[PDB]
Order: sequence, then C-alpha cells, then structure tokens
Amino acid sequence: VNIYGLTATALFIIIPTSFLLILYVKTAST
Amino acid sequence: KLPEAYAPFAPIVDVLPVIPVFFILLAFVWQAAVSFR
Amino acid sequence: GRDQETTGFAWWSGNARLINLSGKLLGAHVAHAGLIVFWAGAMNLFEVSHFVPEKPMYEQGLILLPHIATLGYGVGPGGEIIDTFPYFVSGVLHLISSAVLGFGGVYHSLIGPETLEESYPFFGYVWKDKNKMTNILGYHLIMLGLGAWLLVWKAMYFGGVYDTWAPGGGDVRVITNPTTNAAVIFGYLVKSPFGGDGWICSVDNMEDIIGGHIWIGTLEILGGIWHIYTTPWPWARRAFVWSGEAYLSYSLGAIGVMGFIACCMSWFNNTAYPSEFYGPTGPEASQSQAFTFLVRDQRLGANVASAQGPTGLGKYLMRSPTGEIIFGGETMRFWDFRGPWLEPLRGPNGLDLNKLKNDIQPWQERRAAEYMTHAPLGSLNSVGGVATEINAVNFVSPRSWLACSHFCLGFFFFIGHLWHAGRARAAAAGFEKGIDRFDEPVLSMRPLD
Amino acid sequence: MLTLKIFVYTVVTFFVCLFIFGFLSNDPARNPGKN
Amino acid sequence: NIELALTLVSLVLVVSAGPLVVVLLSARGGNL
Amino acid sequence: GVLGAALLCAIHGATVENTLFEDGDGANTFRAFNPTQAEETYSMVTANRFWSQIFGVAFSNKRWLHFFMLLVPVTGLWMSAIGVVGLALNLRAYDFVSQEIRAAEDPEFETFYTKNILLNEGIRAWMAAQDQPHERLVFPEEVLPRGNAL
Amino acid sequence: MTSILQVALLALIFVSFALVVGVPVVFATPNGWTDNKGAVFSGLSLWLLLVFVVGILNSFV
Amino acid sequence: LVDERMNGDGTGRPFGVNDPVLGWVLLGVFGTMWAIWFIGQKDLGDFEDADDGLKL
Amino acid sequence: LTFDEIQGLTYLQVKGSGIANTCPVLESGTTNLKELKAGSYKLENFCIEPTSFTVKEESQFKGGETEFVKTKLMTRLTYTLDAMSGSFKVGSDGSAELKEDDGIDYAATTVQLPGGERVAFLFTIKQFDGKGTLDGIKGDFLVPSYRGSSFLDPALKGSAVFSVAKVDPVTGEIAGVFESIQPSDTDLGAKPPKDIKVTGLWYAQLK
Amino acid sequence: MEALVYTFLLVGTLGIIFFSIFFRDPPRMI
Amino acid sequence: NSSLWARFCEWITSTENRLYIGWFGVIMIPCLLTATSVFIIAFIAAPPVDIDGIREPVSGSLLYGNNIITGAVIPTSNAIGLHFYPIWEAASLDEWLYNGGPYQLIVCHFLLGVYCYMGREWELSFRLGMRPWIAVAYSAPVAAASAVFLVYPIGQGSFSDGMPLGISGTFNFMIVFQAEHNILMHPFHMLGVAGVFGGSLFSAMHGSLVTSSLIRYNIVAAHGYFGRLIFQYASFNNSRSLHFFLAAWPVIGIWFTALGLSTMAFNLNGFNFNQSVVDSQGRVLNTWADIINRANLGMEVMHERNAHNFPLDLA
Ligand SMILES: CCCCCCCCCCCCCCCCCC(=O)OC[C@H](CO[C@@H]1O[C@H](CO[C@H]2O[C@H](CO)[C@H](O)[C@H](O)[C@H]2O)[C@H](O)[C@H](O)[C@H]1O)OC(=O)CCCCCCCCCCCCCCCCC
Ligand code: CLA
Ligand code: CLA
Ligand code: CLA
Ligand SMILES: CCCCCCCCCCCCCCCC(=O)OC[C@H](COP(=O)(O)OC[C@@H](O)CO)OC(=O)CCCCCCCCCCCCCCC
Ligand SMILES: CC1=C(/C=C/C(C)=C/C=C/C(C)=C/C=C/C=C(C)/C=C/C=C(C)/C=C/C2=C(C)CCCC2(C)C)C(C)(C)CCC1
Ligand SMILES: CC1=C(/C=C/C(C)=C/C=C/C(C)=C/C=C/C=C(C)/C=C/C=C(C)/C=C/C2=C(C)CCCC2(C)C)C(C)(C)CCC1
Ligand SMILES: CC1=C(/C=C/C(C)=C/C=C/C(C)=C/C=C/C=C(C)/C=C/C=C(C)/C=C/C2=C(C)CCCC2(C)C)C(C)(C)CCC1
Ligand SMILES: [Fe+2]
Repeated sequence: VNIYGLTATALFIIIPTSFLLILYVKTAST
Repeated sequence: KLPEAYAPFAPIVDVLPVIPVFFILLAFVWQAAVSFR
Repeated sequence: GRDQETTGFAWWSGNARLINLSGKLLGAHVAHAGLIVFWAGAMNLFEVSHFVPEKPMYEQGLILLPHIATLGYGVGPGGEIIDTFPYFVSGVLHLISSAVLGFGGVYHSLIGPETLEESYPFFGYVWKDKNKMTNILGYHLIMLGLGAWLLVWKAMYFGGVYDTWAPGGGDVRVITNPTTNAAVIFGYLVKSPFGGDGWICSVDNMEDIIGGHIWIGTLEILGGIWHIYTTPWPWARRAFVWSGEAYLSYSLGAIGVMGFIACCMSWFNNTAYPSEFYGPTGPEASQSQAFTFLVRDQRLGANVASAQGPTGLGKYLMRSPTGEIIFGGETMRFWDFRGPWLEPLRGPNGLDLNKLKNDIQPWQERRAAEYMTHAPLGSLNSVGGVATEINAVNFVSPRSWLACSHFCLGFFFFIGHLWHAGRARAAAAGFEKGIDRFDEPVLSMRPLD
Repeated sequence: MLTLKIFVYTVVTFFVCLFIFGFLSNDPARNPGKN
Repeated sequence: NIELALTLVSLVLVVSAGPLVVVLLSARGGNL
Repeated sequence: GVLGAALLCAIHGATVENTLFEDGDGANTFRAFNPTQAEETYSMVTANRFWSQIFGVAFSNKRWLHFFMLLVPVTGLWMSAIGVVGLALNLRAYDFVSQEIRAAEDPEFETFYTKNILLNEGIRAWMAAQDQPHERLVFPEEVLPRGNAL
Repeated sequence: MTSILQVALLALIFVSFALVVGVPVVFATPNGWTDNKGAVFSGLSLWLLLVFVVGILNSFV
Repeated sequence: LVDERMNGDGTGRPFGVNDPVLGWVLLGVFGTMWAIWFIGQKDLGDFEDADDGLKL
Repeated sequence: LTFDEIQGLTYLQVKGSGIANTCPVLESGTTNLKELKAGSYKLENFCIEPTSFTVKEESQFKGGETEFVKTKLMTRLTYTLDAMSGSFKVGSDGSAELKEDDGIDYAATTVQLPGGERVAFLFTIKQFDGKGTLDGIKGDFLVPSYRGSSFLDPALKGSAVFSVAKVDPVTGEIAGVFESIQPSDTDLGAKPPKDIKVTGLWYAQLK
Repeated sequence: MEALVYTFLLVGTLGIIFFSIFFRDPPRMI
Repeated sequence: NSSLWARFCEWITSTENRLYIGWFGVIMIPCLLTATSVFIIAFIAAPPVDIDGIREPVSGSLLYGNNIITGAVIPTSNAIGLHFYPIWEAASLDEWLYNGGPYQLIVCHFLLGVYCYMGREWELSFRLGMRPWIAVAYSAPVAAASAVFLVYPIGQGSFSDGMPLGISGTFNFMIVFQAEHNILMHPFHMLGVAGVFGGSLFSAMHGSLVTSSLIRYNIVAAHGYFGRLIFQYASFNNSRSLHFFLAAWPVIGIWFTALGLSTMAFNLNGFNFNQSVVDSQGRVLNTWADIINRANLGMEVMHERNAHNFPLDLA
C-alpha cells in the first residue's frame, strides 16, 4: 500500500519496456 | 512347513524362487559368448 | 541366431528379429510361459516351507497362499487353517508343468522349424492375414471362457469359496444362487469410479462375482465362436493397423489398464480379497481404530453421543455429508467403508447407538483390535507404522506390496503401449527409419504454418 | 440446477463423439508418406 | 549349520548349471 | 533454472532423435552415422515446424539454441548462490508483514503461508535441542510447540 | 516307507539335473540330435517313471 | 429439509443418469453424430476388398 | 416416509439418498389430541428436522432495524438431531411436560447470510425442559461452547417452543412443529454472539 | 489495490505470451 | 463435392493451421480452456475453503488478503473424501465454493488436457513424417503430475491431501510429505534428484561444447576436448548416441521419482535408520538420520492443529 512499492514497480515495468521498444523500432526501421 | 517326508529337502526350496532372475543374466552371458554379434 | 548385418537390429533389440519367424517366436512364448509357471510353483513352495499356520497369513508376508485360501482350500471358519497339503500340491503341480513347458519352449526355440508357414499351414500365419489372426483370437477367447467356467464350477459344485460375509466369521460356502440378472451384473461396469461408487471394486458378495464370471465365460465362448467364423468388417480395416507390433501395442495398453484396475481392487476391495488373509485395508485400519477406541471409552464409562471434540464436530460419532451416522475425527474420509465385523452394528440410517450399546460380540472387538494393530502403513526397510517410529516392528502389509508393484507395472506397460503403438504406426506408414532427405514432406507444405 | 447437468452432458457427449468418429474416418491413411 | 551347507551347495550347483551349458557348447562348437 | 535446464535437455534429446534423416538401412539408426560426415544428421526445418505448431514458438538457430541450453542453468545457480550469500547474514525473506499483522489481528485468518510458518516453528523447536549441543538447550515438554488435538 | 520315497526323490533330482544339463547341449550341437535320440528318450522316460513312482510312494506314506 | 438437492453422489446410477432426459440426450447426440459420420462415409473410400488398410 | 418404511430399508438403499437426514412423518393418527391418555412415558426415537435457518442481523442501512433474514446452508446435510431419549408427561387437565436426556442432541452448522458473511453455530436442544399446554409448550436449554478448550488459533442458554400436532394413541408416535432461538458461535470472543431462529418438525415415539 | 496490481501484471504477461505466439517474426532459412 | 463431415475432418487434420487442432486436440482445447478459466477466476476471487473438514476455512484468493506467492486454489474438503463433487451436485453455488469444488474441477480437466496434449504431440509427429517418441519423453512430467494430483489422493483416500494450486501450497505439500513419509530417504527420490542434476549438468556441458565448436554439425574436435578433459575417450563420439543419452537420462529420473511418489501413496515409505548404531551396553547413539528423524517429528506434531483426535495418524 506504500507509495514507494507502487512507484518502484511502475518504473521497473515502464523504463525497460521503453528502452526495448526504442531498440526494436530502431532495428525494424533499418 | 513342508510335509515331514519332504522335510530334508527344505534347503532346495529356499533357492528356487530366485532362479528365473538368473535366466536373464544367462542371456547376457550368451551374448558374451558370441562376442555381441 | 542372427547378426546385425542380416537383420538390422542390434543385440539390445535382438528379440525384434523374431517378428517374421513363427517357430522361434512360438518357442520364445512357450519358454516364457514355462518361466511364469515355474515362478508360481517355486514361490508357492517357498511360502509353504516358511508358513506357520498359528499366525495369520498377512503377518508373515505371504502373497500367493491367500489366493488359494480364498479359493477355499484347507481353511476353516474365521480363516483358521486346517492343513497345508493343498498348497504343497498346487506348488508341485505348477513346478512339474513348468518343467514340461520349458522343455517344449527350448525345443521349439533351438530345434523346431524357423518358419512354420509351409510345413504346418494350420499353425502358420502372416501378420496381415486378417483372418488367421481372428482364428487365434477366437481359440484363446474360448480358452479364457473355459477358465472362467472352471472357476464357476469350483465355486458352485467342487467345494466352495471363502465367503467373508457369512454370519459370524466368514467360512467356505457354496454359491447356490449366483446373481445372473443382467441389470445387476452390468450396473457395476457403467458405475462411476469415484468415491462411494468405486466401479467394479464395489463388489460386496460372492454371488455377484460368480454371476459375473458366468456372464464373462459365456460371452467369451460366444465371442470366440464369432471370431473363428468371421473376418473384420471394412470399418474395422479402416481404423486399425494390421501388423505384429500393432497387436502387441493393443495388448500392452489393455494389460496396463488391467494392472491399474488390479492395483485399485487390491487396495480397496475386501470381498474377493478377504482381510483374514490379506490383512485390513487402508480405510479398515482407521475404522477399526475408531471402533476400538469408542468401545474402550464406552466401557470405561462415557457418553459417546455427547462427546464433543476440539473442533465441535464430535469425538466419536458424527454425520456424513449425506446424513448417515459415521465415526468422527479424521476418519470421516473413510465413512463409506463396509466390513463384515462392522455391518451388524449398522441400521437404516448408519451406525445405531442402541446396537453400539449392548450388541457388540467379542469376536468383533478382537478382530477390530487385531486390524487396528496391523495397519497397511510401512517402510521400505519393513518397519511399519509412521516414518517417525522406532525400529521395533517388521510388518508391511501384503496389500501395500501388491498395490505398489502392480501400479508400477501398469505404468510401465502403458509406456510400452505408447512406444509400440507409435512405432507400429510409423513403420506401417513407412518413415520409421528417418526423413527421406530428398522428398521431405515439410518442404512441400505452405510456409508460416 | 439440472439444466446445467443437461448442458454439460450434451457438450461432453458431442466432443467425445467427435473424438470417436474422427479416428474411424480412415485416420491411418492421413500420413504424408508413400505407400 | 548343515542346512546352510546344503543351501550353499545347491545354490552353487544350480548357478553353475547355467554357464556350464554355454561352456560345453563353445568347446564343442555348437550353434550358440 | 535447474528444472528448465532439465526440460531443455530432455526436449533437445527427444527432438534430435526423432527428426533424423534416413542416412542408412536397417532399423538401428545409431549405426547410420559417420562422425566425419559434413552433412547435418537431422532436419532443423521439420523440428522447427513441429514445435511451432505444437507449442507456438520454436528455435530456428542452432547456435542460439545451444547457447540457451548453456545459459539457463548457469543463471539459475548463480542466482541461488546470491540467495545463499544473502542468507549468510541472516537477511531472510522470512515473513510477510501484512499477512502476519492480519493474522495477529484476526484469529480466523488462515493461509498456507501461516501454516508454513507454524511448521518452521515446530522444526526449529523440536530440532535445536539436539542439532546445536553447544547451546545446552533443555526444552521442557510443556513448552515445545505441538498441535493440541493430539 | 519314507526311506524308499526319499531315495527315489533324490534319484529324480539327479536325473532332472542331468536332463536339464544335457538336452540343450544335444539340441544345439550340430549333428547331435540325430545320433542321441535314444539317450534323450530314455532320460525323459526315466524322469516320468520316477515322478510317477514318487507320487505312488507318497500316496503310500 | 432446508433446501433441495439432486441426491445422487453415492447412488452409483448407470452412466450417472437419474432422469430419463439425460439418457435421451446421450442417445440423441450419439445418433446424430453417427448419422453424420455414416452419411460422410462415402468420401473415406470403401475397403470392400478383403486385404486393404494400412499394414506391414 | 413413516417409521415403518424407514425401518424397512437396508443400509445400502438409504446410503446416498439423503433419507438418513430426514425425519419420520406421521401419516396415521388423529389431530384431535384428546386421545392421548394422561400419564408419563419414556420418549424414544425422538427426531427433529429443521426447515428454515433465519438469523437475526443488523440492517446495513442506517435507517433500518435488526431483522431476521434468510441464509444459505453450507454443510451438506448433517443438521438433523436424532436418537434422542427422555421423558414425556401429559396431564389429564391439558398440561404437559417434555424433557430430553440423551442421544445425538447437537450438530455443528454454518450458514451464509446475504452479503457473503458466513456464521457458524451449534444447533442443539440438549437438557431441554419444557412445561405447558399441548399447543405452546415452552422451555429452555443449554448451548455448549462451539469448540473445545483444546482448539487454538492459527453457560449460554436458548429458548424453544414445541407444539404437538398429531397423535397416534394405539402406537404413540406423536408429531408436531417446533420453533427455537439460540445464540450463535461465540468462540475466541472475536465478535458478539448472534441469534438464530430455527423452525422445523419433530417426531417422537413415546410408546 | 495490490490485488489489482497483481492482476495487471499477470494479464500483461499473458498478453505478451499471446503476442509472441501469434505476432512472431516469420522464420526464414532454418 | 465432399460431404460436411469430409470437409470438417479435412479442416481438423490440416497441417496448415497455425496451431494443430488434432483429434486429440478436439478434447484437449476445451478441457484446457475450461481449467484455465476456472483457475484464473478462483485465483482472482474465491471465498475461503474448508480444506481440513473441521469447520475452519483457509483463504487463498487475491481479493481475500493474499498475494501471488501465498495465493492458491485450496484442495477439496476432507469431508468430501474421494466423492465426485460437480456443480450440479451442490445445493447452491456458494456451497460448492465453500466445500472446494473448483479444485476438483480444475484437476480433472487439467489431467484430461495433459493426456490429450501428449496424444496431440504424437498425432502431429505422425502427420509430419517423424519418428513418434517425443510423447514418450513428455510422459515423464505427465506421470509426475498424475502422481501428484491423482494417485496420492487415491492412496490417501481424500482429495484434501493433493497438491494445492499455489506457490506456498507446493512448499506446504512438500513439508507435509517429508514429515509423513520421509521423501528424502527414498531411493527413488534420490534417483529423481540425480536425474535433475544430471540433466542440468549435461545441458550446460552440451551447450558449451557445441557453441564453442561452431566456428565460422558439431565437429570431431569437441569429442577430443571432452576425451582429454575427463579421460573418457570414445565414450560419446556418435551424435545420435549423445542426443539419445541426453533424452534418456532426465526422463528415466522423472519416471522413477513419479513411481516413488505413487508408491508412497500406498503407505510404502522410504528408508528408516533411526536407532541403528547402538552402544555395547544398549544405549542408542545419535546419527544424522536421527537428526532428520527429530526434524520430521517436529514437522509431524504441528501437522494438523485441530484435525486429529486419535494418537496414531492412520489416515
Ligand atoms: C460409447 C459407448 C456407449 C455405451 C456402449 C454402447 C455399445 C453399443 C454397441 C453397438 C454399437 C457399436 C457401434 C460402434 C461404432 C462403430 C459403428 C460403425 O463402424 O459402423 C460402420 C457401418 C458401415 O455400414 C455400411 O456403410 C456402407 C456405406 O453406405 C453408403 O453407401 C451405400 C451404397 O454403397 C448407401 O448409399 C448408403 O446410404 C451410404 O451411406 C454401406 O451402406 C453398407 O451397407 C453398410 O453396412 O455401419 C454399421 O455397422 C451399422 C450401424 C451399427 C450400429 C449403429 C447404431 C447407432 C445408434 C442407433 C440408434 C440411434 C438413435 C438416434 C435417435 C435420434 C432421435 C432421438
Ligand atoms: C510383453 C510385452 C512386450 C513385448 C513382447 C515386447 C517386445 C519387444 N520390444 Mg517392447 N516394451 C514393453 C513390453 C514389451 N516389449 C514395455 C512394457 C516397454 C516399456 C518399458 C517396452 C519398451 C520398448 C523399447 C523402448 C523398445 C522395445 C523393443 C522391443 C523388441 C525387442 C526387445 C528386446 O530384444 O529386448 C532386449 C532386452 C533387453 C535390452 C533387456 C532390458 C532390461 C531392462 C533394463 C529391464 C530391467 C527389468 C528390471 C529387472 C525391473 C524393472 C523395474 C521394475 C519396477 C519394473 C520386441 C519386439 C525394442 C525394439 O527393437 O523395438 C522394435 C525397443 O527399442 N520395447
Ligand atoms: C525370456 C526371454 C527371452 C526369450 C524366450 C528369448 C528367446 C530367443 N531369443 Mg532373445 N533375448 C532376451 C530374452 C529372451 N530371448 C534378452 C533379455 C536379450 C538381451 C541380451 C535377448 C537377445 C537376443 C538376441 C540378440 C537374439 C535373441 C534370439 C532369440 C531366439 C534364439 C535364441 C538362440 O538360438 O540362442 C541359442 C543359445 C544357446 C544354444 C545357448 C544355450 C541356451 C540354453 C537354451 C539355455 C537353456 C536352459 C534351460 C534351463 C534348459 C531347460 C531344459 C528343459 C529340458 C528343462 C529365441 C527365440 C536370437 C534370434 O533372433 O534368433 C533368430 C538373437 O539373435 N535374443
Ligand atoms: C479381448 C478379446 C477380444 C478382442 C481383441 C476383440 C477384437 C475385435 N472384435 Mg471382438 N468380441 C469379443 C472379444 C474380443 N474382440 C467378445 C468376448 C465378444 C462377444 C461379446 C466379441 C464380439 C464381437 C463382435 C460382435 C464384433 C467384434 C469385432 C471386433 C473387432 C473390432 C473391435 C473394435 O474396434 O471395437 C471398437 C469398439 C467401439 C467403437 C465401442 C465404443 C468404445 C467405447 C469408448 C468403450 C466404452 C467402455 C465402457 C464405458 C465400459 C468401460 C470399460 C473399461 C475397461 C474402460 C476386433 C478385431 C467387430 C468386428 O469387426 O469383427 C467382426 C464385430 O462386429 N467382436
Ligand atoms: C495448446 C498450446 C497453447 C500454447 C501453450 C503455451 C505456449 C507459451 C509459449 C510462450 C513463449 C514465449 C516466448 C517469448 C520469446 C520468444 O518469442 O521466443 C522465440 C524463440 C525462438 O527464437 P529464434 O530461434 O527465432 O531466435 C533466432 C535468433 O537469431 C534470435 O533469437 O523461442 C524460444 O526461445 C523457445 C523458448 C520458449 C520458452 C518459453 C517459456 C514459457 C513462457 C514463460 C513462462 C510464462 C509464465 C506466465 C505466468 C502468467
Ligand atoms: C530360449 C533361450 C533362453 C531361455 C530359455 C528358458 C527361459 C527356458 C526355461 C526353461 C524352464 C522354465 C525350465 C524349467 C525346469 C524345471 C524343472 C526341470 C523342475 C523340476 C522340478 C523338480 C525336480 C522338483 C523337485 C521337488 C519337488 C517335487 C518338490 C519338493 C522339492 C523337490 C526338489 C524334491 C534364454 C533367453 C535365457 C537364452 C537363449 C535361449
Ligand atoms: C466378472 C465380474 C463382473 C463383471 C464383468 C463384466 C461384465 C465385464 C465386462 C467388461 C466389458 C464389456 C468391457 C468392455 C470394454 C470395451 C472396451 C475397452 C472398448 C475399447 C474400445 C477401443 C479401445 C476403441 C478405440 C477406437 C475407437 C474409438 C474406434 C476404432 C479406432 C480406435 C482404436 C481409435 C462383475 C462386476 C459383475 C463381478 C466382479 C467381476
Ligand atoms: C529348479 C531346480 C532344478 C533346475 C534348475 C535350473 C534349470 C537352473 C538354471 C539355472 C540357470 C540358467 C542359471 C544361470 C545363471 C547365469 C548366471 C548366474 C550368469 C551371471 C553372469 C553375470 C552376472 C555377468 C554378466 C555380464 C556379462 C557376462 C556381460 C555384460 C557384463 C556383465 C559383467 C554384467 C533341478 C530340476 C535341476 C533340481 C534342482 C532345483
Ligand atoms: Fe545438440
């Protein structure tokens, strides 16, 4: 219920997802 | 126990049940005789 | 023998070289049958030589004598043993018959003709004949039916069978009126296998067993006569593989199912497997413990009905989910157990309190104590009791050994069905050796699945 | 509550019959090999 | 004592009965 | 990781042995293999199609497949080693505070986690008496945790 | 007459051992079955006679 | 009785049917599927000759 | 089913049918109730079968008041008291007395009230002692603790009202309807006890 | 709240599995 | 043209589908989807289930104060025993939830699904002209699942002794089983552990050796490397032999561990070595087996808090 746990989970879900999407889009465009 | 008339032959029976197992081993020995042709 | 170059089968698969050698295959089968009979006779003699008639059979780890005793040979009322000569006779008869069968097998394997398709056309057969195979199947079906009718005659005319549901302790009885009604006989087969029903493991009287054996013997004789004078219909040829390995796989699957059924029947049933010889079952031990504790506490002076347990359900007696009065505690799972020593205390709606008060005979109490002592629990070291026990007992119930061994055998034979059925189908198709490498089926298929 | 039993029985029977009659429909000749 | 003696004697005799046939056939050049 | 490594070993062995090319005569396929041959002994395409139609995804690169087989167990045991390193300092993932508080507050709250906690307590109390002699622990029979039902 | 029964039983054991040692040898030996039919027939007949005699003696004991 | 139940758990009825409508449903579904298969049997090829079918 | 039909069935036939939880019905007899000769009798085969399990609950809405609401049963059957034995005295004027001594006089039960809350209790009438007319006899009984003292985490009295409805003087076999109110489970002191109202039928063979 | 987070995580994992099974890169030259 | 059934069976037995819907598939798919749906719905939200049959339920749902690790689908109630408990046999749906029906439904449908999955593996092996023994290898986890979910409840007489469908349920089941049967001391569990460890070892070794030999299909240099390393020249120089061994080892290990599980289902426990080494006077000397016995005794006393009422746990 703590804010720290929820925000850590959200960041861990989102940031690597964004990084992987960046790399995949770069690869697919090339 | 066995009937008294057959009492002396008690030891032989003690060996009988394990005989079939030996058969399978014999097969391997036979294969060793023919050098596993 | 042969070698790998001529046959294509390595030594560790050598018996596969006999698929198209009828004489050698027949010799092998006869020798194996001789081995089976030899083990039967030798083990019977071994158990006879180590049998102490004063003690119960299940307390000495005997698994073959209980069968003969259930057939009703040398057994008095209550399972007491009168004499042990018939066991010796059966052992020696199997031993000598096995000697003869072994001689026949070694002859047919070493000297007899390799293939008997031309010298003895009656016994010859091609795996794809589809008509000689049915002839052999009919012959063996007739033989099986004759065996079943032999059991029926033994139970009906020549002596009797050990009925464990007879008044008092069970004893040998003649089944004068077997249950031949079609509905009763065939209700067992279509009954559910789950708890309470139990499928064919729920037979609770010798009359039903004998009637069922009458039915199966007659059906097998009729089916054998049918199969001798008939060939499979086109729909049968359409949905079957006709090769030796295919028949082997069918037999493997059927016999694995049979092994599983035997495991369950040995574990649960106590009519065709009297507890006076095989020992108490799983549920029987727990029910006996509860009954003995109830009797002892009532004798010491207590109200068994008004004995609330720690959880409030009831220490001694409670109600089943259907409504019957049953023993309380963790034994609620075994509330549908039935036994000859407990039924006289059962009324229309379960256990009767009035009967539990002043209708318990001493033999019931003694049997309950004896069964509760010798629970089917055990250890691989033959210890007995729960795993957290001292080394003071040397008891493992025969029921546990039978169940475990036959379940393992059934599982392995189901695996054998899988293997041999797959290989037979592949070999009949023609790609059991590998992909063609030049006409590969996948390369001609549309890509992207 | 018995209507649920009827529906389940119908579905199970339909699927089991499909399975049974599927293998009777000349299944062994569905292989891609040459024979 | 004596019972164990006969047990071992029978055991060794019956065990040796097996490979003795193979040895005899190999010596006599049988089709083993 | 360990179970996945065993799974990968089993599937790779079965798939390779069930997709061989008919490189020789007879049924004994083991003999139909020349160790000096320069041709593949099993059909990668057939295995790929089979596993893509059965499971949904299938390998298409031999190097990647064998590297995955290498990589799974190594990662699994490295993570186990890190966990044991954490245990060495009593840094235990022992309890969930929320469920412990809920169980303490509500006497009707039971989960498999609480039953595991009770089993652990029983193990500790009944085993430390003889496991650690240097503590000279003498637990009276009345203080050992025990199911009161008996 | 337990002594006679035991002697006959021991003779049966010896004959059976000889038969089980000899029959595979006779069968697997090339050109051996043709020239040893009489010995094998006599051995088998003696085995059957001894087992029947042992049975009768058991009936008398 | 507080409520109503089917009351057939331990009765061991054949095929688990306690109402004739269940047996009628069983037979109807089986008959419909068998009729469809029988009608479509013409496309599966007839094994009229004595020696036919997959074999080795 | 009457007593004769119940006793005419073997155990195998009854098993799995739910009959074992039922209570015998008095088809014969008269409803006059004046054919019951005055005196004392040994009450045996005293059986009781409930029909409703309404529980008193506080209304969820603020403006509402506590009311008895219906519930759904959880435990499969196992809620029928049977084999009870005691004494039954009936007076010539019209007064009567009822007392229960022994038998299966209690049964643990759990019912869920609407909203998901499930409440357990111990349906019992043990040590009942009622006095009054044939119609409207009232008494009280003891309710033991729901669980024993040995239970570990991870007295009370209740009233009852019987009323004989039909009597069979030749063979006794008195039948009627009853209503009772008893406290709920109060174990662990985690919540205040609630009141369960139970109506049902009762049969007895006073001979 | 936390139950919703767990459900979202499981649903996302299942969606990724579905996309990987169906919207996969077609394999060429195996 | 062809009749309706001909077109239907052509579509079913078609290798052009994205996922092969075999004749085993026609049963596998509905059973597996039903089990998945019921499992998901029960895991997300389900009331506490009375596993012990002593009128105390345990909660295993996310909406009932649980998380992923401690959530589970609670096994069927002890009072049910081995009786069939479908939905239509319960008076109300809430009663079905209370007594633990969903576990039984999921277990039955899942077992049917895995059996038909093995069948479908064989079927698609057949339709593509492959040797059909992948299903034989797959049978080992299938056998283990059957022993865990079906054979053990049958032997113990109740479904409440089966494995709960949850992460903490697995650990509780394992602790229970070691307490009651001494799983660790059984030769078959030792063989299963050996099979699993050897599977991991051979997987890692084969992967490393093949990857290292895939220079710019395995060459003979890897065999020489392996022979030099562990002094086992000619032990594995045939690729087919090596891959067959890789397939055979873990499958046999898992078969034997599943058989040991099913054996203990009928109360045939493992080795017992407590009170074995004895002093000359007669005193008992403790051994590591005795410490294992002490741990088992500690596990057993707190096994069921309020379920037993008799001194000996016969059930
Ligand atoms: C699952 C377990 C359940 C519990 C146990 C039940 C046990 C029951 C045992 C008896 C039935 C066993 C049937 C097993 C399935 C195999 C059927 C089969 O291979 O069958 C294959 C054969 C093939 O038949 C052949 O088919 C050939 C092809 O015909 C085609 O070609 C012909 C011209 O050449 C014609 O044109 C014809 O119209 C055309 O269809 C020829 O017609 C041949 O003459 C003909 O003999 O069929 C036949 O054996 C004839 C039909 C056999 C009996 C079928 C009974 C089906 C049910 C009947 C009741 C239904 C009620 C429905 C009610 C609905 C409303 C409520
Ligand atoms: C009565 C049933 C039956 C029959 C007639 C056959 C017959 C055949 N099988 Mg099949 N098979 C069966 C059952 C049967 N099998 C079962 C149940 C299994 C599952 C285990 C198999 C698995 C199997 C495989 C995997 C293969 C065969 C093969 C063969 C062929 C050659 C076998 C040979 O030479 O072995 C020679 C004998 C040996 C190599 C000795 C093996 C000894 C092992 C270790 C068993 C040890 C037993 C041990 C004491 C107890 C085990 C544990 C216990 C708990 C059960 C032959 C056609 C082979 C073949 O060529 O197929 C065409 C082949 O590849 N079978
Ligand atoms: C009980 C199981 C069983 C049975 C019945 C058979 C039977 C047979 N096998 Mg198989 N086999 C088995 C197990 C079995 N085998 C196992 C476990 C293996 C793995 C090692 C093999 C591996 C194998 C191979 C590799 C081959 C066979 C072959 C054969 C056939 C010819 C054997 C022969 O000529 O040897 C001759 C052997 C001898 C002359 C040596 C002496 C053996 C004698 C007969 C022992 C008799 C002892 C007995 C107590 C005597 C009783 C006498 C009586 C009067 C009381 C025969 C039908 C061969 C075949 O296919 O034939 C074409 C073949 O190539 N087998
Ligand atoms: C073990 C002995 C044996 C064997 C191997 C066979 C084998 C065969 N028989 Mg014969 N038969 C036998 C005994 C045997 N029969 C006996 C004893 C009788 C007398 C009743 C008959 C009477 C008989 C007739 C009248 C006919 C055959 C036919 C056939 C052939 C087709 C069978 C088939 O595909 O069934 C397939 C079976 C079905 C499709 C039925 C549905 C199967 C469901 C799923 C099973 C339901 C099981 C049920 C619920 C009970 C549970 C039991 C439990 C173990 C699971 C086949 C060659 C037929 C043929 O072509 O030969 C001329 C034929 O017309 N048989
Ligand atoms: C009837 C059957 C229905 C489907 C059954 C389920 C199928 C699930 C398949 C999932 C595959 C996911 C692969 C993604 C990534 C992907 O697309 O992989 C693709 C990969 C193939 O890659 P290639 O060989 O094409 O790679 C070539 C290289 O050059 C570059 O990778 O397949 C594998 O690696 C096999 C290993 C799968 C391992 C799957 C483990 C199981 C899933 C994880 C656990 C899920 C738990 C969920 C909890 C809620
Ligand atoms: C083919 C072959 C084989 C096999 C074979 C076989 C398996 C055979 C069998 C055989 C057999 C199976 C035999 C048997 C025999 C037996 C006998 C010969 C017996 C006799 C008996 C006796 C002599 C007894 C006596 C007595 C009595 C009566 C009782 C008491 C005790 C006494 C001792 C006195 C193998 C693979 C291995 C190898 C190759 C070849
Ligand atoms: C004596 C006895 C009894 C009874 C018995 C009986 C009466 C039996 C019967 C039995 C039976 C009567 C059985 C049957 C069975 C059947 C089966 C087992 C079938 C199978 C089938 C199959 C396997 C098929 C498959 C398929 C199809 C589906 C089509 C074609 C193709 C294929 C192959 C895929 C009683 C209980 C009384 C008592 C006790 C004991
Ligand atoms: C009942 C009886 C009889 C008969 C007996 C018999 C007939 C026996 C047989 C027996 C046999 C028939 C035996 C056999 C044996 C064999 C063996 C014991 C072997 C062993 C071997 C081993 C152990 C080795 C192995 C190997 C090889 C060689 C190769 C691979 C590697 C190894 C090293 C593993 C008579 C009448 C005389 C009288 C007395 C009693
Ligand atoms: Fe590889």
